[PDB]
Amino acid sequence: QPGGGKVQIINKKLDLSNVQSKCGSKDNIKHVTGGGSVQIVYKPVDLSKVTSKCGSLGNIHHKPGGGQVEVKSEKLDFKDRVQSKIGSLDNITHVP
Amino acid sequence: QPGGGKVQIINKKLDLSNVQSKCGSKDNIKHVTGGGSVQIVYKPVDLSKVTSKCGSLGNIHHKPGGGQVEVKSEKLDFKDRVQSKIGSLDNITHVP
Amino acid sequence: QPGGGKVQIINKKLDLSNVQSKCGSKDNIKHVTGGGSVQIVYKPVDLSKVTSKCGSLGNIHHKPGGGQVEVKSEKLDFKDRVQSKIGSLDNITHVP
Repeated sequence: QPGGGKVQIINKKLDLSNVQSKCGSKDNIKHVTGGGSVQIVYKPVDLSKVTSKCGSLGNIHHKPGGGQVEVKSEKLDFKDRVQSKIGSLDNITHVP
Repeated sequence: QPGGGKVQIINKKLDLSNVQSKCGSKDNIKHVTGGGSVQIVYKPVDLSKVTSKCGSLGNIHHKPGGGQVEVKSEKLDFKDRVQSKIGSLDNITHVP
Repeated sequence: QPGGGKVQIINKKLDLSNVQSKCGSKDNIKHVTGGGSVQIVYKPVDLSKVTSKCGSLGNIHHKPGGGQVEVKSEKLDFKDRVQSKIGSLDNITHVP
């Protein structure tokens, strides 16, 4: 079985592949962005505990402040070029 | 069985593939954006506990502040070009 | 069985494929956006517990603030070009 001439031109920007075989796993692929991404996570956890045993205690003013997560983005320019220029492509096979 | 000439031109921007075989898994593919994405997660968890045993306690002013997650985006320009230019493509097979 | 000349021109922007075989899984594909996406999740969880044993306690003012998740988007321009230009394509097969 003689082979034939194979020509492959591959031009990808993002090629994310997962090949598994009997692999127990969690979440696979997530948060894929071709351009520009902005991700903000805001999970303040509060465990401020006030305990009072036998006795008295005054007033409680539990007033924490909040975060100020601010993002500016002005005059952004992300220009990508994954190209391939070929003047001439020949693929000739001779199997007499 | 002689082979034939194969020519492949592949131009993808996002190629996300998962191949599994007997793999127990969770969520597979999520949050795929070709352009630009903005993702904001806001989960403040509060466990502020006030406990009072045998005795007195004054007033309670439980007034926490809230977060200010702000995002600006002005004059954004994401220009991608995954191209392939070929002047001439020939694929000739001779199997006499 | 001699083969024939095959020519393939593939131009995709988003190619999301899942191939499984006896794989127990959860949610597969979700939140796929060709252009630009804005995703906001707002789950503040509150467990503020006030406990009072044998005794007295004053007034309770449980007034937390709310978040201000704000997003601006002005003059956005996402221009993609996944193209393929071929001047001439020939596929000739000779099996005498």
